[PDB]
Amino acid sequence: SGAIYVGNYRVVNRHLATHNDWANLVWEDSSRDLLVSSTTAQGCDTIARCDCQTGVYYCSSRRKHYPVSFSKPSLIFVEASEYYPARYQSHLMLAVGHSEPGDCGGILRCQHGVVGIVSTGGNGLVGFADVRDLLWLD
Ligand SMILES: NC(=O)[C@H]1CCCN(C(=O)[C@H]2SCCc3sccc32)C1
Ligand SMILES: [Zn+2]
Repeated sequence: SGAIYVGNYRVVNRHLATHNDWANLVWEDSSRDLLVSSTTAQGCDTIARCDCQTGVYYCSSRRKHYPVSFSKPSLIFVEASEYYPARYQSHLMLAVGHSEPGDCGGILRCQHGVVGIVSTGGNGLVGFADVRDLLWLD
């Protein structure tokens, strides 16, 4: 679990969005596994606007942060799950690092701010949904 809080927006994994997220919907994209809802309170986070390919992510299944080198956002095949059919997920970045189901929502950050959130993984890989191109979040 986890979310980004920036301005009057809350960014979450679309597959973990709540009834309240959907009732306050701003934008969603199944191909990216992202949903953004509106909030009444002002956020705590800053979004990176950069081309970093290294950073640090939070891994809830280890209660720890890990450094990672990650690929540029791209179209990657993701196997079927209970949440989605087999499909290509866009704007996804892969890295070698531990992840297991429950770690989705963990934040990836570089020196500039928040880069994205955990969205996929398995077998020593971790995938992050990029948010740096969503300029309107600011
Ligand atoms: N973006 C998606 O389509 C997700 C939806 C939830 C399931 N999923 C995962 O990758 C899970 S099952 C494999 C082990 C791990 S490790 C962190 C997540 C997962 C794909
Ligand atoms: Zn950066």
